[PDB]
Amino acid sequence: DPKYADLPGIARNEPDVYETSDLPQEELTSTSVEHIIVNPNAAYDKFKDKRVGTKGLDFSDRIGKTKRTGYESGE
Amino acid sequence: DVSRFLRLYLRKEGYDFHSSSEFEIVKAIKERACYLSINPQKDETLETEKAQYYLPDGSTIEIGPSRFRAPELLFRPDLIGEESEGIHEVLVFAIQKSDMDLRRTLFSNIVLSGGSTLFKGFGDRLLSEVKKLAPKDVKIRISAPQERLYSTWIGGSILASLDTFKKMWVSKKEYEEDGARSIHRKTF
Repeated sequence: DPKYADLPGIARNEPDVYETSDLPQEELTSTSVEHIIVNPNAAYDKFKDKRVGTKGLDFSDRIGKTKRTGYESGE
Repeated sequence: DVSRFLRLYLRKEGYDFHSSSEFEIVKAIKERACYLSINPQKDETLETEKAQYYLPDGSTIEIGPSRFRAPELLFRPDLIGEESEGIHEVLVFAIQKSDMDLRRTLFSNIVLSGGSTLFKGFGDRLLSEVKKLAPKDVKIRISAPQERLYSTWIGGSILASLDTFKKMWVSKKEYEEDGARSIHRKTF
C-alpha cells in the first residue's frame, strides 16, 4: 500500500507493452568482370620497393615545354 | 573540337554542357570570345581579367585561361593527344616540298585564308612563328581580309561567268554515258 487508500487514481494491472508471438548476389554465371582475392601483404610485396622519384612533379595545364610526366626517377 | 575543349574547360571549372544547341551556344561563345596571347608562358605568369559575358539568362562567362590558351592547341596539337605538326611547320614542309628556284617567290607567296583564323593575336604572332622558322630575307605578303570565305564564292562566281567555263564543266550527257571516270578526268 504505497498510496492505495491514499490516492485511488494511479495505474496498475497494465500490460502496456504490446506483445506478439514467436513466429519467425553471386550470379557468377556471367562472364562480365573479374575480382582479385585480397591479400594486402601479397600486393604489398608486389608494390614492394618501387623507388619512384618525383623530379619536377608538375601536371599543371601550363604551356611552355613539350610534355610533363612526373613520378619518374627510379633506383 | 576546340569548342568542345572549351566545354571541357567549362566542366573543369564546373560548367557541364551536352546538347547540340548547347554546343552551338558554346560555339558562339568561342568564336565570339577568343584571341591569342603572343607570349604563352609569360602571359600565363601574369594575371588575367576573367571578364564575364552573360548567358541568355545571364550567367557567368569568364575569360579564363581558355580563350587564348585553348586556340594555341592548334599550334601545339600534341596536347590533345595527337602527334601532328602545326600550320607553321606544315607550311614549312610545303616550302620544302617546293623548289629552291621558286622558294623566294614562295616566301613572298603567302596566300592565307580560312574563316576560323579570324582571331586576335593570330596573323602577326604567326609571322613571329615564321621568323623563328623561316631563314633570313623573307617577305610578308599575307592575303587576309575577313571575307576570304566569301571570296571563294566570289571567285567561283566570276569563274562561272566565263567563256571556256563551258568546256570546264561536265555535261549531263557525259554522266548519261559514263560519268565517274570522266568526272575525275575533267576535274584533273
